[PDB]
Amino acid sequence: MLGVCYYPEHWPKERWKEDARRMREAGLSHVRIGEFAWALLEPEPGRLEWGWLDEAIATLAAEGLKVVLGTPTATPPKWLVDRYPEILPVDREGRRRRFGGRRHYCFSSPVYREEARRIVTLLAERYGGLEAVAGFQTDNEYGCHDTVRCYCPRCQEAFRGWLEARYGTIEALNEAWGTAFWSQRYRSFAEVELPHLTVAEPNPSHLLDYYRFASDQVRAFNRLQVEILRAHAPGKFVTHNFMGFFTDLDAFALAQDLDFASWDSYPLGFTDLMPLPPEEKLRYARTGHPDVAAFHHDLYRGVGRGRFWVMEQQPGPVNWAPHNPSPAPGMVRLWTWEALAHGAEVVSYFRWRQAPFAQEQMHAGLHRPDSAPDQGFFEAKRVAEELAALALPPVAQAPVALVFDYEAAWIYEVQPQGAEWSYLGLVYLFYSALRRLGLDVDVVPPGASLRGYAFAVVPSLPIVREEALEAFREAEGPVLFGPRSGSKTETFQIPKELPPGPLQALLPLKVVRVESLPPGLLEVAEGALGRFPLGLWREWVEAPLKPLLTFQDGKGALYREGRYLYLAAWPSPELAGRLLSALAAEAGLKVLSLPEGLRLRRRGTWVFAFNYGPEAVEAPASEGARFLLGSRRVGPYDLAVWEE
Amino acid sequence: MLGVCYYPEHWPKERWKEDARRMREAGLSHVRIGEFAWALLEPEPGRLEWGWLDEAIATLAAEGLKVVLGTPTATPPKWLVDRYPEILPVDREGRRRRFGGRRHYCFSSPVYREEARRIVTLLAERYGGLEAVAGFQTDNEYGCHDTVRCYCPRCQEAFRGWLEARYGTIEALNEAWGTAFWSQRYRSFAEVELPHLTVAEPNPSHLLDYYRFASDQVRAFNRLQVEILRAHAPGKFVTHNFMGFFTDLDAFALAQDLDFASWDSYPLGFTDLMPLPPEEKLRYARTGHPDVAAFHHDLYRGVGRGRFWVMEQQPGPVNWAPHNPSPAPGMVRLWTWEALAHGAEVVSYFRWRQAPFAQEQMHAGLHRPDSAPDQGFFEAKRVAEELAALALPPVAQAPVALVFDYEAAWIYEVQPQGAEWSYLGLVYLFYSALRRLGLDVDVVPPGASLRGYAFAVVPSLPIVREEALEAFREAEGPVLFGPRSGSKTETFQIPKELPPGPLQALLPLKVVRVESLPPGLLEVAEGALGRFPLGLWREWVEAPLKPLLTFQDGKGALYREGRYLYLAAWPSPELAGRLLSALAAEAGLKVLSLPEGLRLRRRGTWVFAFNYGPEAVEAPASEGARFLLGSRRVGPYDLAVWEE
Amino acid sequence: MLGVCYYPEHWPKERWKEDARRMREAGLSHVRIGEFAWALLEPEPGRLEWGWLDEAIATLAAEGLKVVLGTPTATPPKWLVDRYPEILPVDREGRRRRFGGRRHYCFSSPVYREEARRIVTLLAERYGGLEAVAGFQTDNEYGCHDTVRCYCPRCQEAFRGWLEARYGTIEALNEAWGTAFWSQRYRSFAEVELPHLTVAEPNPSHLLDYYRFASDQVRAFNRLQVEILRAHAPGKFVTHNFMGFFTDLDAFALAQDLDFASWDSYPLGFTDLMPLPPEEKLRYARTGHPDVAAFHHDLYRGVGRGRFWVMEQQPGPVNWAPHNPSPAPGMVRLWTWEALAHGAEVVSYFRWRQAPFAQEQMHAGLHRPDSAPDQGFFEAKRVAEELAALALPPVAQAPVALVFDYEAAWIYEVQPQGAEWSYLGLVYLFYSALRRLGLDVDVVPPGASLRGYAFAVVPSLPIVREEALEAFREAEGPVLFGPRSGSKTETFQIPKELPPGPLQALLPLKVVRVESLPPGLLEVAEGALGRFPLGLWREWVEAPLKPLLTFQDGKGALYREGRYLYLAAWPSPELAGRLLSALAAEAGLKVLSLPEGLRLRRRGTWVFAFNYGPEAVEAPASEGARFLLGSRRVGPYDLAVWEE
Ligand SMILES: OC[C@H]1O[C@H](O)[C@H](O)[C@@H](O)[C@H]1O
Ligand SMILES: OC[C@H]1O[C@H](O)[C@H](O)[C@@H](O)[C@H]1O
Ligand SMILES: OC[C@H]1O[C@H](O)[C@H](O)[C@@H](O)[C@H]1O
Ligand SMILES: [Cl-]
Ligand SMILES: [Cl-]
Ligand SMILES: [Cl-]
Ligand SMILES: [Zn+2]
Ligand SMILES: [Zn+2]
Ligand SMILES: [Zn+2]
Repeated sequence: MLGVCYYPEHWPKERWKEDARRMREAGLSHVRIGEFAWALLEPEPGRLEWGWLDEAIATLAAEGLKVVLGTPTATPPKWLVDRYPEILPVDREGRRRRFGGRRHYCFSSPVYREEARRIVTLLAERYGGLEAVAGFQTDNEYGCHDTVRCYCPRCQEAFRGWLEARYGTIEALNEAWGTAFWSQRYRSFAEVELPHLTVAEPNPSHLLDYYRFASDQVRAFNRLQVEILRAHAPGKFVTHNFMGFFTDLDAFALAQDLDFASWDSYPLGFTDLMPLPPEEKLRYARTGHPDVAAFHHDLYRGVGRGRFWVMEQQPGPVNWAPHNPSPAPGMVRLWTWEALAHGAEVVSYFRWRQAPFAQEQMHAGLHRPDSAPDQGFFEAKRVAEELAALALPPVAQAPVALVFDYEAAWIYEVQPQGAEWSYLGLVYLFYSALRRLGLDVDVVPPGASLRGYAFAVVPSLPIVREEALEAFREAEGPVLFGPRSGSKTETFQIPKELPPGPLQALLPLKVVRVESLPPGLLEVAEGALGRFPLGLWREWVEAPLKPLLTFQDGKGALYREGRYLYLAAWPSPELAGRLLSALAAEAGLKVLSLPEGLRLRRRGTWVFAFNYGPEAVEAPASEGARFLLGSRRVGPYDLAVWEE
Repeated sequence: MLGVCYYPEHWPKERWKEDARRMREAGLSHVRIGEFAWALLEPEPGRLEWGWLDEAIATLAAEGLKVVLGTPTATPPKWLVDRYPEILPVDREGRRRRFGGRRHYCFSSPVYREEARRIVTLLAERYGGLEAVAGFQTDNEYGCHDTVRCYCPRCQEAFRGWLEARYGTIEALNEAWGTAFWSQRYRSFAEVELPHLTVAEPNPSHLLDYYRFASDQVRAFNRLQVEILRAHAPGKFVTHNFMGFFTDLDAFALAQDLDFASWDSYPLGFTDLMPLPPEEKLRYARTGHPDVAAFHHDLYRGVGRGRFWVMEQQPGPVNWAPHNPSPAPGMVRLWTWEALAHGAEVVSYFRWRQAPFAQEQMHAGLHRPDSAPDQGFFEAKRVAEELAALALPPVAQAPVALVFDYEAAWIYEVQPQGAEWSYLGLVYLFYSALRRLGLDVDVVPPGASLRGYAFAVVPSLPIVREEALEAFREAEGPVLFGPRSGSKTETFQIPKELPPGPLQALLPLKVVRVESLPPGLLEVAEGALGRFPLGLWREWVEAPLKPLLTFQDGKGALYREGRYLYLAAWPSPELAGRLLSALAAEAGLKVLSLPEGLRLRRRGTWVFAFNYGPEAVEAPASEGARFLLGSRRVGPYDLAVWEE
Repeated sequence: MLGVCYYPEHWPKERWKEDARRMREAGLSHVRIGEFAWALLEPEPGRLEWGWLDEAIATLAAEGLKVVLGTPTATPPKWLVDRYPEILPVDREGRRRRFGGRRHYCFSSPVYREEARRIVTLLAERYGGLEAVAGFQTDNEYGCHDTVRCYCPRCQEAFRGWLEARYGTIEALNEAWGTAFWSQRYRSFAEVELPHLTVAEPNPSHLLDYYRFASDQVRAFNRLQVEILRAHAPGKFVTHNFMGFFTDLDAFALAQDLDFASWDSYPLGFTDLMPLPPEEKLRYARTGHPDVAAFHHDLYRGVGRGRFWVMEQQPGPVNWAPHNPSPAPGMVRLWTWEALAHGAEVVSYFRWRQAPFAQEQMHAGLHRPDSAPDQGFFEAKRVAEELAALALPPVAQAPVALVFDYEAAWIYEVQPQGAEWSYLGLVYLFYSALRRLGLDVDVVPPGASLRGYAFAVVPSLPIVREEALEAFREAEGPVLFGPRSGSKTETFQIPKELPPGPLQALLPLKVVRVESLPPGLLEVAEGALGRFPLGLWREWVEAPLKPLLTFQDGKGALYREGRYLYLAAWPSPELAGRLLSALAAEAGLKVLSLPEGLRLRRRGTWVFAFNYGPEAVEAPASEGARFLLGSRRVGPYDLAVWEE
């Protein structure tokens, strides 16, 4: 199913009927509206004007379109901000932000909590029972513009309450943080402040708990809205639109209070911001890196416990990246089918028509400002026509699972120890390695069952809790643990047994020292798998095990015991590919050496081939395969679907 | 005529007579003093000490030197600052600046407005009628050190008043800014704040009006002083010293209240700061890029409605650039003759003698700190001797006009959409293209008559007002419009007809999409003019017109209809040169393919050839040409003047 | 003698006896403790708990270990900070810092002065007479984390008092600073503020006095503690641990109140932060640049009037650099013997055991967190065993002296005039030049006698006082003055006679102009010494002297008159090496062209050869030389000691 993000409040009411009609002709079935309409729903404090919203919903409903309503807490009215100044967030620098853009509010502000409660309850009671309404989107991209973590007075006092609940006694906190160090000892929770603007570096345990707290604050803010929607809008789904490459917010945790996860895909923008090699940045400027959208579809399908939507899909050039190219001809269609192949229930485009005013006037839509259809429109219409004839098989369990963890991201954010150490970069590297082997991937959280997977990859899991350990023990196939795994306790301390901590119950090895190396410093690690120049991060492993790969000084780089493997160094794409290929073979999985721009994704017995260009490539379809869409020869920015 | 900037207050009174005498022997006729002497004119609040200033003026007058007095509002006394703390400006970060340097005052401060009024009136009444005084310079470089835009309380309230005058009703402002977007809607002007420190990006219309307002504040501050000088100092000219590569202040607008424009040329400093290719940064380290001074002489001659002075001319190394080389031997003379060739009425050097103390102790002067003459002195004296024998012909209208616009600069500053998009860079690129063809240029504002020009170039004019449109319609020769021209309405919105907006009355084409591309991403645009790899910025043009240049995907890069041309992509120096050359030929203009370091400028029937080095070059003088200065073979850092 | 930094308060009391015992078995004789224990010594305001400290000292004393006690003023308890908020420092940006790390206090705070006085007096009275205590370390690394210079209210008022003492009358200050410039004139000391956040650049004289003041504040704070230790702890030495590449604090001045200087060596961390050529950054990642530790041993031996300790020695990877490699096998031993060869009385390692919690949990120690001995332990034990059999000859005067000056650093920090101008970089360049010639170096301050030196090098001495001049006049061998020497008066003004100012009494030459050039801009300076492409900085010298090296334009680059030489340009390593080699030969000193990774240092008749790798090299030992340690063939990361 296809949808679109619409803003009735940006156009003359006369255009509404025409818009709704063309949305239906285009083949769209869902429409999202209202997330930025607070100032229009309540221009004056207490004076509610539902007139236009009732009409807009009515207009869309008349064309048989399902409405997705978003609560408007992302952008509170200027009068509300002026009334309660405490609502405005304070950056890490200590400066109070201002009205003028969006997301100018703090998750700790108790006043904003009540203001949100009020408007959401009103909205929920009024439209909660409508048949035209299919569900809601809470707020809009929690955390965008670095807003998950706030540094105002409200946060400091809220942080103390959080800490007391977690530790009970200030004594437990002192021990956990190791406050004897640098005379940081606290006499009471009242003495603890936010971990910012400290002389020298702040305490890692202190900073991590702050990150945990910040994320929890967002979930609490969201939970409030979900409770209201469940009480006054029964039967209507509730979701939230997560972002690409964003870890400040624990999406796994927050999604527990949702019916399914949704996310906003802008491949070109993410790619322009990614530090890719020179050649790739140019090659994928108009397509996005081949795995940029796919990684997130897999992640969010996992975050949504198997269900997710692409609430916002790029339909043309955006406005916020340093460089904003136009998607190449056919990419909007490719991204759409890709999302669907990865299991997206709905792919909704942002937005229906390009706005001629304000901040995002340069952000394209399915239509230009003069209402003429833009390139994205024709591509979406095409997908609608193709989809009508192609009911999709169900999404099956992928052969490989990738264990992703938000907490891990916070830990490495707090203590990189190596300037080039990157959690997302490490995760992405393993992901692309699997993808280049033609393998489908399921992203899951620590503790989730690995039952049924041929093998699993854990880019890095610094903290290994009992639940996670159990899931690993019950694993039916091999599990590869990345560097720094099990290197921290829950309180951000080095395990008494040293890394890999709890994992030592599975692997008889100890990391006695780690190194972060300057770029360019490489040393070959070699063995039966091959020869691999490696750098950036290296660990000294003490173990009775014969390493599978050894550096020139004789130190091991990769170890294995039973079904468990441990990588003691930052992997290169080459090593990741060969190691993963070897595991796939051992598991009886067939693999393909896909060319640089080709990607595959299965759905049932069907196989989708997406060509990110710039030249045509042949789809590795079995002989006699029956093509449902496209042909064996896949042109650039094009695709193919067949029965394998 | 030649002059110099002098600081009597920096030297023992005994040196004054000797200085005045040597200024006359050197051949100087004008001397500027007093812009930084407030603390010396009023060391105690209310206690005026004109003793030294009366004597200094007397001393200079005795040698027959014309005095140019500058009002001292650029640097208010520490006691005045301590009295009225509101005077101190606040940076974009929200921090209050302090005394210690200069320009530490806000243009909005109503108190400073009165303090300025007072000191200027006193100064004007006392010296306004003196025969020794030829005129005044108001303040000193408005905006230096990013001081045009202030973010204190005074600015916020002053901005509201400005907005109400411009829009009348808050309704008109909401519509203009499109405040429905992100619930930015305002109930009254009282709710509008300064467009800074907002979460996410501020509204472009909001930010643009703030820039318009900031510039207007400076003009108002200046207008006050001009009114006083016109009332108490009749017959005495009034000017201001503008800066190189500075657009925060609308020089065209402010200069309307002046008799002529003046500017401060420091080629070496501007060049070290310019992002030039590696080879050029080294080649022109001691000379300045060949067009750095020339572009500004042309710009300011236009800003001054045909009249301008170089109030400050670099005579040796400066102190403020990351790298401060010495001008190569002969460059001070070259820069001086160049300024004169471009029509400068007076070329005044900063400064007479290098100060041995304070911030600019490393800034050279015509004399070293021990009073011995420095290299600049001999070069200036030489120009004086040469000039005495060479009365100059009048400045004629250039064959080509370049339409420059400060408002355009603000728009692109507010919305670059592409990280490498640069208004000054685009302007400079077209300028150097014309200059390398040996063509003289006149810089004019939008709306100014293009009557008499062979053809005109408009690097980019986002907003096209009726007056500008009219000037284009009445154009006698071709007009080339650069990318993004006519892409915005006065309220920073996309024209209903889409770009190029009003220009569509002249060119039947529409820009339906634009792209900003990462550096290195190039695609050949080809046609009869040649083959040109282009990047950075590209536009999709919908039109019945057959493009003159076409990209590999078939999209047009350059269009023409009648006398109007439109460039839909960022030009390379190669394209700019060939396109401009083709236009010159069509207009019957003769062109020359000047070598990299050679530049020409005419004055009457005379032609000046300036060689920026590093090696000698031949001046392309017609046969039998009569040389007034130099020879056909122009050594590096040297020049030639002949009758063509 | 060898020692270690220990933190009893970080481990269970049960481990104390075992630790003390193993410290003795390892061969250690000194142990430092207590610098970060304030919060443990006084958890409650007024409640002193010396229990654990008495026991720890007792435990260490029982093994026959000498205790080095550090006063705990570096990290004041959170309750003390909460009580007196004024204690917290304010950064240059104007932001108040917070508790959470360390060094969160201001040197100006009069309240903290008394709090320090109290705790230090208590500590001194209680342990001052113990036989187990050998001495004290005041605070801990004054200035770490840019804390020497503070910008709070206390500093502003303290700065005024300082200024009045130095100048007497505001008139003398106005003249010294040249406040006539930009109307900076002051009516009284009360009007002078801190030189920060000024519009445009602050006055150099103003900023320099602030730097002088800031350093003096630290010495005063330290002097207080020294007075207390001399009164209540007679016979016990007093020292302080200075840092590498840190000039904010005048170590020469402060060390006058100490018995000897101490410093903290972390070669890997300093090197990763040094801007070395690509090849060297990789080659020395695990060893540190060959001269990084040595330069500081020489500097601090000089700062300590001939006596110094390495209070903290890197024993493994650290946690604070962008990249933290492990020292290569044998480097801890090499660094230890190197320090001893340079005269270090004691080499104390930081730290005994790696902490499993807090900020430096990734900072290695002699033991891992599980108490197992780490690589550094075995290397230190080896040095202990080797040292026992090798009593060392006394340190003799080096053949060459290098004149280092902290004030010079402040001047160039205030006025680089060239972006790449670097005082430490210039000093280091001359130092490495001498070191590559196999020459030993003594670092001394201006004014110190140069009697006995073959020749001396003065990288740069902007201000030349009478004492310094006298020392130069009495020099027995040649003295080489680097660029910008004698270019400033004590009040940061250009000497009336122009640079090199007072040095013109020794050299008949004047610097009439200087240039700072962009990187890549090079010009050959040539003469009998060779041909040298030079750049970055160049001076125009007016003199009757025939330059020894001349640029292509005929301007001199190097001059000499009698025993005095003057370099008018930034030297390349090649020029520094040849110039220094020529001077050594003339002085009858023998020199060696040591390979890139080899370094030598003598002690008595012994010669130490340190090989920084990566490959083996031959020690240039005279024939028949008797080796005390190692062999003629020195493996990488290894060393040799022999009788020459
Ligand atoms: O591409 C820009 C988009 O970024 C987010 O997805 C946001 O939710 C949208 O409202 C829009 O601003
Ligand atoms: O080159 C430095 C100069 O910069 C501006 O031109 C200013 O007006 C002068 O006073 C001087 O500071
Ligand atoms: O290597 C890190 C070290 O830095 C300084 O030397 C400090 O005095 C030590 O306490 C430790 O923090
Ligand atoms: Cl829309
Ligand atoms: Cl002067
Ligand atoms: Cl320890
Ligand atoms: Zn807040
Ligand atoms: Zn202001
Ligand atoms: Zn302070």
